[PDB]
Amino acid sequence: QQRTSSLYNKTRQFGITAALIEILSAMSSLEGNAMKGVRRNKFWEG
Amino acid sequence: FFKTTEMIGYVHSIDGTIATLIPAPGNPGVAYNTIIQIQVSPTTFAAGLVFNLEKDGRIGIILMDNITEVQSGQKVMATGQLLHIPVGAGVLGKVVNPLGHE
Amino acid sequence: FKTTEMIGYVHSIDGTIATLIPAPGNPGVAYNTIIQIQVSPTTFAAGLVFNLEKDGRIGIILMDNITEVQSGQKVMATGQLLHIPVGAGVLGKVVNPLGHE
Amino acid sequence: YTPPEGLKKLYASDFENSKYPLNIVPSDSVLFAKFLYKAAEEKGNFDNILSDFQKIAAAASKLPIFWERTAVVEKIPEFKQLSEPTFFTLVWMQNNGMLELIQEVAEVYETFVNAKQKKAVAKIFVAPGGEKNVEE
Repeated sequence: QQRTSSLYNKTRQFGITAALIEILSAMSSLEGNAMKGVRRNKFWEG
Repeated sequence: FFKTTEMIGYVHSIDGTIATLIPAPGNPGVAYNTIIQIQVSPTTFAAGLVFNLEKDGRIGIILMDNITEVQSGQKVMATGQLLHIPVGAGVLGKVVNPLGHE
Repeated sequence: FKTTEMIGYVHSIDGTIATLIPAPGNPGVAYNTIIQIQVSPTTFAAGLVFNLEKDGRIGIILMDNITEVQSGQKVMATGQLLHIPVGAGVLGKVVNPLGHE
Repeated sequence: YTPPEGLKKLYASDFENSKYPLNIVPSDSVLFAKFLYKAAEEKGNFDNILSDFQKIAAAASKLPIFWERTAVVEKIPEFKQLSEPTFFTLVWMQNNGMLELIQEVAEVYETFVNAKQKKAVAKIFVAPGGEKNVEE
């Protein structure tokens, strides 16, 4: 009971970390694929 | 009476086994999921498959052969057709690649 | 630390990391060197260079006086890696990683 | 900088959606070329822009390495002789830090000009030093 509890509490910690990592990887991929366009402002007016 | 290919752009970037193409201005353009030939030499070509068509006009290419020969700035020709491979009873007893090369 | 010339200005500060925008002419900073951010006219905070971007922006890891660091402050370049005192004159003393007693 | 009134009026319009000789896919290097083409079309002269690019290319050969990241077109004397449309565009790029696209916006502009003037350019790829004979 003390050996299967540790593996259950170690598993929940790893599961939370991996799922969060996956989401952030997708977030960074969709951020990287995005590109900023030409800025259409009155640059001279400054 | 010339073997006129269909040039669609140049090779911009190479990352391992995949590449990106920039289309030359005012060219026919390539179709999705088609095969293209990267002119690694005036007589030698490397096969690639179209995977992405981006808003910028850039094209994602999956390289299939002669990867080491691919360099940035090389010309690209578009066959305009999907992938076709030899099929028949004449292939039995042989070892082939996915492209049909024995 | 001996300063040589200004190499830009502090732009962004995210906790213990920071970014520097280049000074006019982009004098350039050697990678992995130590830079002195002029938090005060007489006080200079220590930073470590860890990234040289294509645009000319430099990535800095702040070491001390992180709270004092503010955007717009000048940055000077030592031009050398981190060197610390060593020898028998340091025995029996308490120091920090920068060599300060 | 004091841009002319005509360029100021054009810059605020939706010129990107106007008609052009060719339908090139939108891109960062294409927006500038369209702006130059639209500005030049009003005056009716297009060779001025081509000369400006030629001067830019000649000047860049003498500028120090990576001049496009410390660039100040206003302070550069070589660009002082450029036409208002080209100079405005260069300042436009410098503001966005895209002066490295100078050699590609020119290619698009030439393509538009050739299409408008009904000229077809054939590229003859030849070995280095083998350009002497092009009769075939």
